Amino acid sequence: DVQLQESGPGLVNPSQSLSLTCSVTGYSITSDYYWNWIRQFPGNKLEWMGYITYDGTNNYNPFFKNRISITRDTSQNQFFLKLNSVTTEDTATYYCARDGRYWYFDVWGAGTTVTVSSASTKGPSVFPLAPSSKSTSGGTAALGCLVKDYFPEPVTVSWNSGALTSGVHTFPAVLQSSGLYSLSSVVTVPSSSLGTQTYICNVNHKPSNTKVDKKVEPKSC
Amino acid sequence: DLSYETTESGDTAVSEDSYDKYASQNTNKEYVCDFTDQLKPTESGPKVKKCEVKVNEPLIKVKIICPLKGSVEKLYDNIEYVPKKSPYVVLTKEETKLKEKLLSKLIYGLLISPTVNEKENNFKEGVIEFTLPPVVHKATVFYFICDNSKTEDDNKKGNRGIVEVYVEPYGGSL
Amino acid sequence: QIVLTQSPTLMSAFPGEKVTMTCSASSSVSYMYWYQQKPGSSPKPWIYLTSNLASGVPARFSGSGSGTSYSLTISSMEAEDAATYYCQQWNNSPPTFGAGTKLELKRTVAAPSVFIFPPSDEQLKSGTASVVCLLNNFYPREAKVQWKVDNALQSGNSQESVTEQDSKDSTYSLSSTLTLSKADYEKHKVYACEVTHQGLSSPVTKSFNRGEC
Amino acid sequence: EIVLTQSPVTLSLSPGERATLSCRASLSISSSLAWYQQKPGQAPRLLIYDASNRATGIPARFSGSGSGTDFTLTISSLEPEDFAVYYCQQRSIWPPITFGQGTRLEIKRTVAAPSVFIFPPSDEQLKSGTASVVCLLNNFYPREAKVQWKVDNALQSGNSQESVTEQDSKDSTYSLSSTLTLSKADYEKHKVYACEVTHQGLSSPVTKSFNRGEC
Amino acid sequence: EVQLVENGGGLVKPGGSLRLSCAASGFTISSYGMNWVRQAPGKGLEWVSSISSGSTYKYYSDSVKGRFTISRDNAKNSLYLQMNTLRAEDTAVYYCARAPEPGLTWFGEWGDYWGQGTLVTVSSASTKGPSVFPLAPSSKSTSGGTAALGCLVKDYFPEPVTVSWNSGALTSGVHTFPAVLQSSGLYSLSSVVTVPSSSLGTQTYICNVNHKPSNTKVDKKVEPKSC
Repeated sequence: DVQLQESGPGLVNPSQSLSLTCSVTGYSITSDYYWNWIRQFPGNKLEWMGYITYDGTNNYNPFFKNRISITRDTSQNQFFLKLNSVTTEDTATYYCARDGRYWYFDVWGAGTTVTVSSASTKGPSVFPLAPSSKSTSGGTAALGCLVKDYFPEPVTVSWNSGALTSGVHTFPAVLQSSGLYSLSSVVTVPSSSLGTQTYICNVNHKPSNTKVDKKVEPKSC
Repeated sequence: DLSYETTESGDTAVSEDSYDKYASQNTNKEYVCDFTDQLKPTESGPKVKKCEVKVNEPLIKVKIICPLKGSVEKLYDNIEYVPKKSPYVVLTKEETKLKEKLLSKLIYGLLISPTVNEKENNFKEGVIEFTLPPVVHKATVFYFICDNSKTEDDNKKGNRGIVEVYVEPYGGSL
Repeated sequence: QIVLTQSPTLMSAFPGEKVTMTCSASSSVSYMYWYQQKPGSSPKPWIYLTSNLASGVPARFSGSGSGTSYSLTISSMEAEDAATYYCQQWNNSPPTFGAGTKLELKRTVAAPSVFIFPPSDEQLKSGTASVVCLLNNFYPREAKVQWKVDNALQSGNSQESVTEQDSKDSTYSLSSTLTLSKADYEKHKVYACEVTHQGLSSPVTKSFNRGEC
Repeated sequence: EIVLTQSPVTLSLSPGERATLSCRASLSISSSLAWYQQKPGQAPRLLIYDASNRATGIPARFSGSGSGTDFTLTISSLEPEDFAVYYCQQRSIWPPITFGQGTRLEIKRTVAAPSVFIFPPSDEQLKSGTASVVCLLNNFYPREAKVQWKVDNALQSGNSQESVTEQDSKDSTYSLSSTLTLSKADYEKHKVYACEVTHQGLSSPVTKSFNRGEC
Repeated sequence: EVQLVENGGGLVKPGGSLRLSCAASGFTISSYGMNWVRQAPGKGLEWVSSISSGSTYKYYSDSVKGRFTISRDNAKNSLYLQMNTLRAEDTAVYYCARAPEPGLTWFGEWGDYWGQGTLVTVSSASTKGPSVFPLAPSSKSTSGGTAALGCLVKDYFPEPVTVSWNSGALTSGVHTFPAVLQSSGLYSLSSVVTVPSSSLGTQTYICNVNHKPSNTKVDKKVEPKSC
């Protein structure tokens, strides 16, 4: 089994060059396969970008005109995507993939979101949401926390540092007019048992390198 | 990972560039060399029928038909298909000599079905067949040889058949 | 640039039901490839060489076609098979992809639970007031959310967000964020959230009073 | 060279009948045979290609068949426009590509006895220095007719050359011309010249005579 | 509509040379293999040569190779044959034929359309006009309307000729026999007509002959003799 990986430059401003690394383990990059890059536009089509062969030969998508390089470091089992002169349309989730047996894409990497904006990378704010009860509770309660003003996306949101694995409710990000992303995460609990677990809202922002942990405690309505 | 140092001249028969030369029968995306009748013995001297398969398109299927030993009474009693492992093993020209090469390392991406029809894709069953890939990077020419010259009936000797497959590059972007 | 036009753009099926998806190439291709992408994952490869299936794929899955017409048929729709399916050709370079056919699982039972969350006191100290309205465990995806401030409609100051389908129960969740400043928030007391949804018996109004509640 | 022999060499048949034509190959060619019609002094015309597929605009009565050595053109019900010479051709083992030698279709008629005419040389022909005496057979069926020249009741050979017309479109008969070529030094040294016609519609062989000079 | 027209045939003395052309009309030649077939007078058809599109593969008979060269202009829609060092064996009518593209297996509608024919005569005998001598019906004085008369065309080269009666007004009961080659190498034929025997005085008969080599037109009257 072959495993692929993609490196992590999440934000490039436009009119700059974009470089990405696909790291391979488990199989030698110079034996028998073709080594592709595929982008995925947001919730959208795939554009096959290119490959470098075992031999070193290059074959690129002709929509890109003498602006991309796919190269390789054989001693590190790595191949590299170099897209010059990026624009805001070039914002996409990028994947590397070993060739299929003949002319498809069998083994895929995990993928990397690269957002392209002429903006400053900012850290999130976490504001608590408590189970103050109103009518039609159902005999149960729900609590949560709000992430505001982070740039760029993604973040990883966990409850009690991963010691709460059941009930997966994290909302997708929305962009405000400021240009800063915002999302929220929720958990459902029984309403008579609010002081048993200590609900921690654990947020990691990997571009602005932010670690926020917030406790959620109930209110007096 | 199976090859040998066979050496073939391209013609062990005495004829040299007085070969009868022909192109394949290219219907739609199938280019066919059909040696069923042009190899059975007519004139007393063996002559050489060469079949040329020139390809510059993606996904051209190439089918080569050589007749088996004794599928008709008396006419093909001593046929030789070289390379025996073909379509997996082909011949390429090495300085006025023909030597075996692995086809899958030669053209990457080449589509070879294990059974040509229901029977195995080998000249043992009498037809070989392969489909050329969407991207071919360097121009490649390779050879298949099917020989009826050893066969003699009524003091007439059969003809010798060569397939030359010439692929021009396509798919390239550079 | 061979144009693969995948139809339908979206579909919803019951479990057990048979589903066929199509892909229309703009010219003659000799073989079609197919992939499944679940959200938050790689596109695993499902069909190669129009008929062959990559290992790790159930035998109910099928691919078929010729010419310009290709299709994917599932004989038994299951919960696991709910993802988006892409076609790909490589008849000639460059390999192109279709836009995808999004597949969903259909559950009649809807139990929406609406929970309301006021802005934090720390947020109000920051000069900001974002009010959160939450919709839980509901199906279908259509629900209209309206904000009212002392019985008055809001004209484009709220933005909402929809989750994807949960794998456990095939239900959804929705959030509505009202983003506000401080001076127009603390000059009103009573706030209300409006849920109009097809699975409700009456449209749910939920209120709170500022500061005291 | 694959040699293709075609039988029968001449076939006689009334219209509205089934007509089967046989093409035989030296060495079992693989059904590459074509079948052509040719009328007198005209371009050939393709009837059946690939031994069993008929050509576009060739009638449905023409049907090719066969395999290996033996191939067969079948014309299922004859018409007057079907009477012509026919050729098979192989392209299985080639170069060269080879033809048959031909098969005639005449029309079958009720038997017609020849009208026998003998013609003296002209006097201007005698003054040019050569002398041709002509025997004509008109409107007879079948094509086979024996003509003998007799000079003073004695058989002479090798001075004669003959030619036969095509079939008439409605009489379905033929005509025959036989020329006795001599010199004036050999012609003026004789008396009586005669034509002997042996034909099926004649009951005894018809002699037509000529006396020199006076008549 | 769809035509194949040859020109270029002729009488060349033996060992001579001659270029033959086939011009097509109504279809594109480029997707078609093109061929030449000859037919000597009184025998079947015999293949001369074949050429592929463009000219990548050209093929000849054994008797014409070395002497003859085949070629093609796709843009002019034309096929051409160059015939050198000619023999009297080469005397024939030469036809071109369209075919599907040649292969190891030439399976198709070969000879879908054929040319008109051109005549190539190879003999030493120089082109001579005919001599017309009448054959009179005076011996055929039999009652009941049975008379035959004619005129003899002798010692002309090369073929063809046209023999017409009353400048074209007598076509019925007329038999023109095929020409035959003499020991001299020239040609002879005769034309005969059956008329009613009562029409020998009042109706009079012209033998109009045109021999298109050397522009030879001779009209000769056919008159009865004394017995």
